[PDB]
Amino acid sequence: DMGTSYFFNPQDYKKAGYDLTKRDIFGRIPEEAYRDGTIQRQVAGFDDVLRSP
Amino acid sequence: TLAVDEIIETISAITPMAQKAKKYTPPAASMQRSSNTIWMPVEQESPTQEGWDLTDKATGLLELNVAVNMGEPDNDFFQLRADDLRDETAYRRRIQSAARKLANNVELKVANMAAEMGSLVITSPDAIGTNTADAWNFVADAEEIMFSRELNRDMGTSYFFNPQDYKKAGYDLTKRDIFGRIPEEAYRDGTIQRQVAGFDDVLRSPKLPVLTKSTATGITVSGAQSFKPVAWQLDNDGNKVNVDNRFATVTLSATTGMKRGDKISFAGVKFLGQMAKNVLAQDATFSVVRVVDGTHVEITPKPVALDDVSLSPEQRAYANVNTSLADAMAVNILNVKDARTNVFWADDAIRIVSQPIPANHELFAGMKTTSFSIPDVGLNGIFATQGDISTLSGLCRIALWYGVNATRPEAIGVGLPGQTA
Amino acid sequence: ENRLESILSRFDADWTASDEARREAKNDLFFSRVSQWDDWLSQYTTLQYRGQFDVVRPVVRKLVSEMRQNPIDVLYRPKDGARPDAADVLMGMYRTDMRHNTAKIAVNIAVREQIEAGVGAWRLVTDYEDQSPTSNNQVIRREPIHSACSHVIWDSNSKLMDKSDARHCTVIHSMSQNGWEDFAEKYDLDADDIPSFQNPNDWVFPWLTQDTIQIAEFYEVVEKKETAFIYQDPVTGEPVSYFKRDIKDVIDDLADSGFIKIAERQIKRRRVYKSIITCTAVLKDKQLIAGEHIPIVPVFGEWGFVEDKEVYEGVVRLTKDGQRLRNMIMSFNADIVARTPKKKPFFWPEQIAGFEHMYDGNDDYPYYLLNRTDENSGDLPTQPLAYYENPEVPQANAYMLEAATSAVKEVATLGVETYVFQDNLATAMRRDGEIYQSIVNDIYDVPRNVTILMAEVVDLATGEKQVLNDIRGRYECYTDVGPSFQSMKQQNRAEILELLGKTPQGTPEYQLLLLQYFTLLDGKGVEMMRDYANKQLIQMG
Repeated sequence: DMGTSYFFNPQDYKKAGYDLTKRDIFGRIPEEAYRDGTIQRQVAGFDDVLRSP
Repeated sequence: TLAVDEIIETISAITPMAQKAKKYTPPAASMQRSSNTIWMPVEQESPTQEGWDLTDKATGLLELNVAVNMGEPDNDFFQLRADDLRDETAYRRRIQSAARKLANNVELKVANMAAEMGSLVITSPDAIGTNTADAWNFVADAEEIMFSRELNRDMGTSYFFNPQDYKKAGYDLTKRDIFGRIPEEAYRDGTIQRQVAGFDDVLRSPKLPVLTKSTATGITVSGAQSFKPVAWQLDNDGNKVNVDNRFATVTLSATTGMKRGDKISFAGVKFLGQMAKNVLAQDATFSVVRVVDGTHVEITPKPVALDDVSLSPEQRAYANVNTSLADAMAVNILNVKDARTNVFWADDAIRIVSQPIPANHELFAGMKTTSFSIPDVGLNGIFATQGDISTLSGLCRIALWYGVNATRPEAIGVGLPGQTA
Repeated sequence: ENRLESILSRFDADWTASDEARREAKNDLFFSRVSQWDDWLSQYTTLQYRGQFDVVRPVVRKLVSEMRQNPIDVLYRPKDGARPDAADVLMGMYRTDMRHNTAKIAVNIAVREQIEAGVGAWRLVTDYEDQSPTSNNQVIRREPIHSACSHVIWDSNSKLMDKSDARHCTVIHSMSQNGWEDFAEKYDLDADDIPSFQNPNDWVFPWLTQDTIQIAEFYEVVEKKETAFIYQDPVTGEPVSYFKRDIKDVIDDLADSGFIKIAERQIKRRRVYKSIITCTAVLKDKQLIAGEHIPIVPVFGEWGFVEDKEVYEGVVRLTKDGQRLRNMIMSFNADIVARTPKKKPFFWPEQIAGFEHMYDGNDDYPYYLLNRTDENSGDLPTQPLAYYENPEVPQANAYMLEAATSAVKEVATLGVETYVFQDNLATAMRRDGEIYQSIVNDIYDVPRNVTILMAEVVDLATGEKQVLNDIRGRYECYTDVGPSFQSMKQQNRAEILELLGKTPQGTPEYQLLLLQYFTLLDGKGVEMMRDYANKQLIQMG
């Protein structure tokens, strides 16, 4: 109830963004992962997905 | 020993099935005498004839029924020593946990009965993550079997996934290499969609049962057995007593390795179109409810045969199966591997009867009894306290008297992925 | 550079600065509201008796009653050289939209917290009322703030009691799930994304559940020179209107109605912006609100700065020591009374062997029998009878219970009377009057009094919306403090009676009596009396 968090290391975050951007389509989420490095703030239901250096 | 009052919350349960289940509260004064049973009719089905001159071919009327009953209370009797500080500290939070666990018990019972008395069985030889859109194949197969059997779905329909298969469906959606509305929602949140393949409520349920593989091999039917739709029969005393329409006792060669909830199908026996009585292409599926004796079972859909010759025409008008049992036909199992069950039903298939416990009466002096609303589920119980000094203590009891009933076991279903081997 | 980071830097600075006083005020509220045994660090040892023997709650109740019998409200008065009735419309609107239950309750809550903890506050908000609007289909209402010490956080660099020079304030809102749903519905936020912020409450009392959804409202004030358009009134004179307030809505409708632009000046003014924030994101960025001031009014008790940090105190902070001592001593003495052996004789078993039913407390016997002889010693030793000594409260316990009670009695005397506290409430009311007047100028339709009548100059836009047109001759009335009336008719009645009390029985006394009958409420007999008084006044010229 207090929220759940996921933390990627920078390498896995780059790999996740690459997974989004190699997608042969650019609707909104691959476009965000392309122009910005971010995958998305919420993924697979987790209330907050960040990158931990 | 410094201590605080901030509680570390650790668990959080969700009970969707008990929410979707309609709750029935019949009159207690009559239920006391009726032996906690109440009977309901079943929508009438009529026969028909062809031709002009049909003398002596006039039929009668035959209206079937089912019975809904209830089990035993579900309590949280516990005892409170008046000097132990660790008992004084935790009492109210124990009451809260009692309410939560009672609700959990209710919805677990709902899930278990739905999984163990669901006649419709949708099996797959491979897991849901195997091919593309096979989760949609599951949900659409459930929709199609309901539509073809022409079951009533006016109140609604529901499909409960277990978390494993919910995630498998979400993976299927996000692997689509595109992002519109459905895949984007399935990516940002886990939710696949609220409606899938015609079902108007597709949810995930954390406590759906796992249906163990049956050990049965090479079981056959002993003797031809014709089952006749009847509304009552004479007993040994000449009194007419009613008949449940949702059970049939079948005498097999040997009922070893068969347990309650196993799913079977007889070779050659086929479904029917219910109203129109047109045979389908899918084998009829049954669920064994009780394994009585070592050569009898009780399967929850009654196999009334269309081609049966010993049925009166009004009885044949209730046929849901093309052919009867033939003294040799092979009953083949359908759950041949352990697998958690996805469960679908029409919303009017399961109900929850509930009764009161009148412990507030003037008979029970010394006790203080109050009402106690169970949250989440829509149920009421009693909360009774009685102090003691034979042990210098006090006894607290939260009781709840209900009973789940599958009024239409043929409208409930079970989805069994990975039924290979 | 990040807006959220700058806002959060301000918030953390102010939070840290107010840390001490906020915690002390929360402790004072807990002491005077929940329980005086703030012993939230418990132990699993056998339970010990802990009674509560209050000698500070009667004093708090007396002080709150004393302040309640003396209501105080805002009173607008014309400036020096202004028209004699410059404050009529503003005072009428103030009495119209501050006569409800919400305003009185908010002020009462703030006063009670001012007495107990040391600081309270209330808020002014504007709403669209389409049934009974004060003006321009809008109302101004006063809302309460509970636990102002922990929930209202001011600019740390404010050295004024009323915080007029505070340039940003952050208010923390805490709710449950339903309250959060309603907040999101009301502010057009997303109800799926549950917010979070710095929790201002502690789970010190066993409460089963406590609200855990938090959000913040960050108000900031920016003072700049913005454009004002000099026009020419089609009736008479020349008005001034701010460019922002008619930027696009009626910027041409003024000319089309017949206003001709004359000049364009640059006038300095303050604008207030509100942002809705959580601990991770900014929900609403800089939504501009009404008024030139932050809409929160604080009330203080004993307020000061010790060394670059604020201290506010009530009446309870200095009695906690003595009250805790009195509770502890009375608990110890209760323990003495309960768990102590009573006064009974000391016997050897052989002295009363065979007669132990003579000493169990019945009255069937005329005397008590004993034993004298033993078969080994011949005769029992004869010692004077001894009894367990009676329980007694030690002189130390008695002396210190008396001393702690006397000390609490001596400390718990505000002033000699609540003159200083009522003066601080009057300061709060003057500040509230300032804020309300500014908000009125921003959103209400303020007519101008012409000496040729009461004229309104307004116009509609193409979208059917009406934009108020207010001249810059607005601050014509200032703020004083007077008694609290429910309407201008009540205030005029009070003024008439006040004049009547000091007027001797000459001709003005007759004048004021007829005036009082003129301003009376309506039945049938009072209707006849008022008709007679009106006729007499008319006929007397």
